[PDB]
Amino acid sequence: TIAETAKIREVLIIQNVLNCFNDDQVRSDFLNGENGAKKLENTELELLEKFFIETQTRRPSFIATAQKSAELFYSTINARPKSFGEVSFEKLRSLFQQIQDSGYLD
Amino acid sequence: TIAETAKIREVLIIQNVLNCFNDDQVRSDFLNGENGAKKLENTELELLEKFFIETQTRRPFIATAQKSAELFYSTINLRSLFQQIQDSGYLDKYY
Repeated sequence: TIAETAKIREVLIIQNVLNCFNDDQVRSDFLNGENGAKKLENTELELLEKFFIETQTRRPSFIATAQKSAELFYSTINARPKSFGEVSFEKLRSLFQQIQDSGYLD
Repeated sequence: TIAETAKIREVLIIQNVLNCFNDDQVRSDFLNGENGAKKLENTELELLEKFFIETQTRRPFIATAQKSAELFYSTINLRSLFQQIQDSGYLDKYY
């Protein structure tokens, strides 16, 4: 129960982090490394945007989008060595962890 | 891998159903049992409303995330209502 609930919790946290990144001021603080946000490179921001696009589900097939998103979350929260863009899912997981652990969005 | 990915997918499908259900025309169809939607009663309306509220995470955060995750956990292990809506195909025709 604890381990499975923690996996769902990580998915929800990633979803929230990505949703905060839709805000432009948030994006700028990470690009500029200001106001307590850790400096992120263009490449990192682009990774976050790509993951956001590809984890959305959509009614047109819908199940195809949900399955694709579920596989992406699985690979991320299990820190797989498989590539997502130019980094491993392990590296992608660490980016979300660093953002969450920084407390900037709180 | 298969079993864990399926649990994540069920969470994603529930979230989608909820996000569609805040469209006024979708809710109208469900409350009336029109255009392919199964008729919802106040009891199921209340279930969806409270589930939506309790599964939202919000930066004032980890308390809201844990509460949402616990409700998703209890549900995927409410569950019949979401599966019936998904099985109905209504949302696949609506868009």
